[PDB]
Amino acid sequence: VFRRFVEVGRVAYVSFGPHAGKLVAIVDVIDQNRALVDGPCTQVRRQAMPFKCMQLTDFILKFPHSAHQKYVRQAWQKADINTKWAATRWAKKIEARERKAKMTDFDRFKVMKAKKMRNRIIKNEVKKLQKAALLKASP
Amino acid sequence: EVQVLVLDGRGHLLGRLAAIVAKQVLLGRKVVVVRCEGINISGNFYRNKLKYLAFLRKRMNTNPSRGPYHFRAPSRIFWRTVRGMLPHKTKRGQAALDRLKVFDGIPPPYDKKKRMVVPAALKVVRLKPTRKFAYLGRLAHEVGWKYQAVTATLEEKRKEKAKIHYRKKKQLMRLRKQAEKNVEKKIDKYTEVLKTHGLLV
Amino acid sequence: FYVPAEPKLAFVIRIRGINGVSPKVRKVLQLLRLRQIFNGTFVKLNKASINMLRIV
Amino acid sequence: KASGTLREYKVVGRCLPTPKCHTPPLYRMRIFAPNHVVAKSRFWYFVSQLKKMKKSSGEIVYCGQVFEKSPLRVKNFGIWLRYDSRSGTHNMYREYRDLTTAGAVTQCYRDMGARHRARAHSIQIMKVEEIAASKCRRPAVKQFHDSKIKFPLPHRVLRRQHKPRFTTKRPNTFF
Amino acid sequence: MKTILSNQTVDIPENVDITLKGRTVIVKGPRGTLRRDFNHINVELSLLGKKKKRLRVDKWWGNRKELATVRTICSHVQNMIKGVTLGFRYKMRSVYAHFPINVVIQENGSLVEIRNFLGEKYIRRVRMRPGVACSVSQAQKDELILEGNDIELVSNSAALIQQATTVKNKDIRKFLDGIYVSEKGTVQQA
RNA sequence: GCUGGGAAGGCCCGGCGGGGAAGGUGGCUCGGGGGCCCCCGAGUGUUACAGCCCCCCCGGCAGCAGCACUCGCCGAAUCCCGGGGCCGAGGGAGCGAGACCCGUCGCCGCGCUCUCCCCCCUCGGGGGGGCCGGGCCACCCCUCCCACGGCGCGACCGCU
RNA sequence: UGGGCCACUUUUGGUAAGCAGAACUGGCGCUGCGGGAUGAACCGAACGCCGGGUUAAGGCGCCCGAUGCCGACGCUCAUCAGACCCCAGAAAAGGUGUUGGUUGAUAUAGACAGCAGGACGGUGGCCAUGGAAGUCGGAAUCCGCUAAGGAGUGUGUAACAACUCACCUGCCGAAUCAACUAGCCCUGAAAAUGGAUGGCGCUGGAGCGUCGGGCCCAUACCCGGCCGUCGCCGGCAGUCGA
RNA sequence: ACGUCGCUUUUUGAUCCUUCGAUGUCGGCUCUUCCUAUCAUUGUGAAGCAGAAUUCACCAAGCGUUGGAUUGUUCACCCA
RNA sequence: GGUUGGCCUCGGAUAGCCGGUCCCCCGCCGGGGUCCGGUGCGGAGUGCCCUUCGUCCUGGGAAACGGGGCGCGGCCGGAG
Ligand SMILES: [Mg+2]
Ligand SMILES: [Mg+2]
Ligand SMILES: [Mg+2]
Ligand SMILES: [Mg+2]
Ligand SMILES: [Mg+2]
Ligand SMILES: [Mg+2]
Ligand SMILES: [Mg+2]
Ligand SMILES: [Mg+2]
Ligand SMILES: [Mg+2]
Ligand SMILES: [Mg+2]
Ligand SMILES: [Mg+2]
Ligand SMILES: [Mg+2]
Ligand SMILES: [Mg+2]
Ligand SMILES: [Mg+2]
Ligand SMILES: [Mg+2]
Ligand SMILES: [Mg+2]
Ligand SMILES: [Mg+2]
Ligand SMILES: [Mg+2]
Repeated sequence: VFRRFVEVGRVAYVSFGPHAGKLVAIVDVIDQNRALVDGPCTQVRRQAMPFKCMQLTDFILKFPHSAHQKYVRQAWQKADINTKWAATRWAKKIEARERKAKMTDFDRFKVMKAKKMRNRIIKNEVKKLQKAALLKASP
Repeated sequence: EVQVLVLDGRGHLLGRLAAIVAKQVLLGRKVVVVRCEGINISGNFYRNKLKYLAFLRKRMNTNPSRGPYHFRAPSRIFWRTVRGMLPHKTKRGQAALDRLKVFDGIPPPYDKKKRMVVPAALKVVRLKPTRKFAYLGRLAHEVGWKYQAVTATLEEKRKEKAKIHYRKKKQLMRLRKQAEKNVEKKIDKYTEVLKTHGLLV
Repeated sequence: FYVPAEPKLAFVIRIRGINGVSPKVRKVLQLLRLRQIFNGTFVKLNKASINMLRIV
Repeated sequence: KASGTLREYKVVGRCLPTPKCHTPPLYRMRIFAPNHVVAKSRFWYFVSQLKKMKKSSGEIVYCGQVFEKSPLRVKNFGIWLRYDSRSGTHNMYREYRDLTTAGAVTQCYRDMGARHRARAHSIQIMKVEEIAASKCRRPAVKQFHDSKIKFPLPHRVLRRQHKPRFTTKRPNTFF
Repeated sequence: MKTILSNQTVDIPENVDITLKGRTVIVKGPRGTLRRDFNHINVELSLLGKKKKRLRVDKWWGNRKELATVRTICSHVQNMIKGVTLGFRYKMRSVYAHFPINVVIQENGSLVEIRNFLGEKYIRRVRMRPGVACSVSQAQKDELILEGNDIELVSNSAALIQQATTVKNKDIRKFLDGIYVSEKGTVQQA
C-alpha cells in the first residue's frame, strides 16, 4: 500500500523546524527516529533530522549511504531536483499559499472584484446548462 | 464565536471531547453535540461497562430516589461528563451548561447542517491503533438505554437522504466544472488575477 | 598546563528566606550582611571566608 | 547530577605538591556533564574513589570540552557502565547509534531512566567506545546495518491538533 | 525493540484466485468463495505474481505482540485456500458404554438431533454454522461427517456437538460417553 | 574576544600515493523475474561501469562558533535603534543685578561669537572644510632592561 | 509564665501505638499568606495601605490562572491499572506478559524443535525375598559390540511383559538453549451506608522514568506612591533684600 | 513439622485523643440494611470423584439460614 | 438585553482515501469491473459564498432564454 519510503537518496520536504520549507536528501538512517540529512543545493548543511518534521516527496537520488556532500550535490544537480520540484503540484500549492498570505489590501480588493465577475459568469453558464438539460421529453 | 458550533460525536473520545466542549461553553459559546452514540471511550468494552456498573452501584442507601441519577442515554452520559468538568453549582457554570445541547442521532434541526470535528479529541489521532475501545451506544444499550434500535433505523434513513443530497451536489459540481471549461475566453482575465494572488492554483 | 590563580573575589546572594534558620547559619549570614532573600554582597576569598561560605 | 544534553569534558587534575613528592602524577578523565562545574565535581568524585585524592588536597589543572571529531558520521557506541538498582549493583553493556559521543551518552542516561528507573546519581559511566558494525551485539542497533535500508512511515499522527481546533475534515493518516 | 520489517509470503495455486480489497481477502476456488477481513491487524497485503500468485504480508515497526500476527494472517489465508480447493471434513465418533447415542440429521444437514445420550430423555438439538453440512457416514457405524469450506465454522460446529454431549455430575474419567472429533482432514483427498 | 590560537565542514575531479576493509559498487556464480536481450534476492571481495575510513611528502583558497540556523562561553573583548505597560512623589535651586513680569537655576556633557579664509544649497538664511605648533602609536632602521614559557651549554649542592 | 505539643536526626521502655520518656535545632502555641483538594506543626515564605514587574514551593486537559510546544527518548494494558514529601494502605513468594542486562552452553564435523528408525549382549548383575527381572530398597556405576544405549528418566505389572526417556541415527536446512538478574504489569490482595489519584475523566498519555523551552501567581523579592514608628540627641532663633 | 511473610478489627489487652454545666450503661424482643472470610441453592473445576455420599477450590451475597427444654445471659448445651 | 455577514447536510477509511469516465445489472438513475486523474487533501473549513458610500452624464464588456415582488393562486418535498 505504501508508495514512499525512507531510503538513501529520498528527497524530503521539511515541514517545520529551523529548516522549514526546504528540501533535503536522506543520506543515512539512525535509530528509527532520525536521519542524516543533507541538502547541498537547498542550503541545509549535513545534520541529524527527526522523521517527524519530514514529508517524503516522490524524488529519489542515487548515491551510496554516507557519501560526501560533493557526491550528494552532484546527484542533486544531475536530474535537477530544484526544477522538478518547482514543477510539481505540491510546490505550486505551497507557492499559492505564500502569495495569498502576502496579499495586500489593494490586492484583496482587486481579487474580490475579479472573483465577483468570475462567479457571476460561471453561475450564469451553470443556469444555462441546467435549463438546457431540463428539456427532456423521451420515452 | 457567534454561531452555534455543531460537533459530530462519532469517532471522538469521551473525556477529550468533553473537555473541549466544556471550555467552549464556559467561553460563552453555544455548542451542539450530535450522534452521542458514536462517541468512543478508550479501554476495552468490559472494562468500561464495569466502570458504568460501579457508577450504577452508587445510590443513596436511605433514598435512592434522592440519590445519584444514572442517565442511560449516550447523550445524557456525555452531558453528565461535561457537567463534571463545569462548575455547575454556580450561576456561571449553570449558564455554561445551558449553552450545551446533546442528541442521540442527528435530529432534523442539525441533520441539514455541516458538522464539525475536533481533531484533538479524535480516536484516530489520540489512540494507538493497537488499543481497544468501547462504543458509547453499545455501553448505553447494555446498561439500560432503550432506543438503540430505533435510533439506528432513523440514522440509516437519514443516511439515505444524505446520500441523495450528496449525489445532487456532485452533479452540480460536475456541471460547474463543465461551465468553467465552457465560458473560458470570457473568464481567463479574472482567472489570471486569482492565480496571480494565490487563489485557484 | 597553565593553572590560573584561584579567584580572590566572590559575589554571594542569599537565596533562601529567613524562616526556620539554624543559629550558626543565621550568625554567618548576618556576618556576611545577607539578612534578606536576594541580598548580594562581595566577599574577599580566603580560607577564613571560604569556610564561612561552606557553613551557609 | 541532573541532565540536559550532556557534553564531554577532559578533566586533568593532580595532588598539590608537598615536601614528599614535588611533582605528583597528572590524572586525566572523561566526564559527561551538563557544564564544567558539574564536570569538576564529578572528576573529584571519581578520583576520590580511585586514588586517595581530594578537592582540598588537589587541584584541577585542566577542564575543557572535547568536541566530537566526526559529528557528521553515523557511528555505533558501546557503553560500559555500572549502576545501583534498588537491590544491588550491576554492570551493563549498552549500544547506541549517534553522531556524537556526548549524544550517545545522553541517550544512555535517558534509556537507563526509561528502562531501569535509574537516576543519574546511580549511573556511573566507565567506558565509551566507537565500535564497528560487525562488532555490535544489540539487535536494535544491528538492524540499521543495512546498506539498502528502506522503510515507510506507516501511521502518521496529526500533531497540529489545535491548529485548527475545530474543522470539518477528519485528518488523514496515510501519506 | 521495534523490528524494521517482518514479512511472510504464501503461494496461491493456479486453480484458485485471490482478490484484495484493502485488508479484506477474497479467495475464490472450485469449491466456492471465502471472505475474511483483517482490519483488526495493521499490516500491508500485496499480490505479487501474475504467474505464480504470491501474497505477501508485511508489518513495519512491529513489536513482539504484533509481529506475532504476520504468520497468523498467513495461516488463515492458507486455510482459506485449502477450504476453497479441498474443503474441510471433520469426522466425529460417538463413543458410549451402554446407551447407544442416536444421532439423526434434520433439514439439509444443518440440524443434529442427539437422542439417547447416556440414556437421557432430553433431546439435544445442535444447529450447525451456515455453510457447514453434517451427515452420518456409511463407512463407519457411529460416525458423523462435518464438511464445509470455512475451517472456523466447521470446527466450531464440531465443538458445538462435542460440548453438547457432556456428562454432568459424574466422574468423566469413568463415564466417557460423548461425541468426539476423531479426524480433521479434507475432502477430495488431493 | 577566547578555545585544540575552536571541532567538523565547503571548494580546488587535490594531487604522488600507501593501507584497511564492509552496512559490498561494478563484475562473476547461483536462485526467482520483464520480449539469448533488461530487473529482484543470496554468495566472491577490495575499484572495477559507486562509494567509505586511516596515514600523508605536503596541502592551497574562501569562510570562520557562519547571513547554508551542526555543536559553546563571553563583552573595559559592546554599542545603536524601536515597541508595550505602570508611574509624575517633590515645589523659594538666584552669594547675583543690590533681584522687581514667572530664579529657562546648580553639577555634568556639548555648540557658536568676540580670528580669517574658503566650499555647497538657498534670498539675508541653512549646511560643511578648517586656520599653527607639539607629543604617542602605525611603517622602516638598530636598540636597552625586565617578566613569563621552552630549548641547549656549563659551574656548585643534594640524591646512586 | 512555671499543663505544652509537633517535625528532621540521635535515642530509652514497649509487639506496637496519633504510646510513654530524653538530646539538638526549628516550628505550632502567639501566625496570617502561596502550595499540599481538605488539615495547628509539611514545602515556600513571614504580614503597614496600594500600583507595576519578577519569583519561591507548586503547577499548566476541564473544574482552575498557566504547554492550544507540530516538546525529546523509552516503558506499560490492569475483567481490583497508575498517577507526586509528611500522607493517609501492603509483604514474603510467584509469572513461558513484555523490556533491558549478566553468565554459561550447543551449532554447516548439521544445532533447537518437530515427524521418523534403533534404544543391545554378559545380565533375571550382588545383597536383600513371599515377588521384586533397569524402575520399593543397600552398596557398588563395570565390560564387549558398537553410530549409540543408564547393569537405567518415568508410566506400568503381584512379578514379567508392554510403553517411555538419555543415547545415537534419518529428514529438515540456520542460528539456538539454559540459569540468573531487575524495570513496568499481573497473581498473592477479604468487611461491613454508596464513593473517591480532590472530581470529571485520561490509555499516540491527562500513566511511569529521564530531560528541554515557554508560561501561571504569594502579603516573598525589586521600583514607585502614601501612613506610622524608630534613627540621624539631624536642620531652622540668620525674618540677615543685604 | 521446623521456620518465615501477611491480613482482620466480630476477642482480649495496650493507650488516654474526644466526652464528667451527663452521648441513658447488659441481654432479649422488634425491624431495616450492609459485608463475605459461602452453610444451602444456580453454574463450574479437582479428588485417594465407579454410583450414592463426601472433601477441596472458583464465579457468586439473588434467595434462605427455623421450632423448643435449662439459663438474665451474650456464650453454652441438648431435643427436633 | 444580547449581537455586529452567511455556509442549505455523503457515508466513512486511517497499513489508506477522493474525483471522473467506458462495458454488465437495477426501471431513464444508481451498484460493480475496467480505465484515467488527484493525494501533505486545491472538487482544499489553512476552504467556499456574499461583499454596503449613493447618485448623475457616459462608453465598452457580462447578460439580454435577465432581475425585484412582506402581489396573488396552485402544486411538491420534509414527521426524529
Ligand atoms: Mg521552611
Ligand atoms: Mg500450520
Ligand atoms: Mg457422584
Ligand atoms: Mg557570530
Ligand atoms: Mg508634583
Ligand atoms: Mg512524646
Ligand atoms: Mg495557651
Ligand atoms: Mg515568636
Ligand atoms: Mg506562621
Ligand atoms: Mg494554603
Ligand atoms: Mg492530600
Ligand atoms: Mg504584585
Ligand atoms: Mg492544580
Ligand atoms: Mg485555563
Ligand atoms: Mg495491585
Ligand atoms: Mg441527654
Ligand atoms: Mg441520645
Ligand atoms: Mg469470594
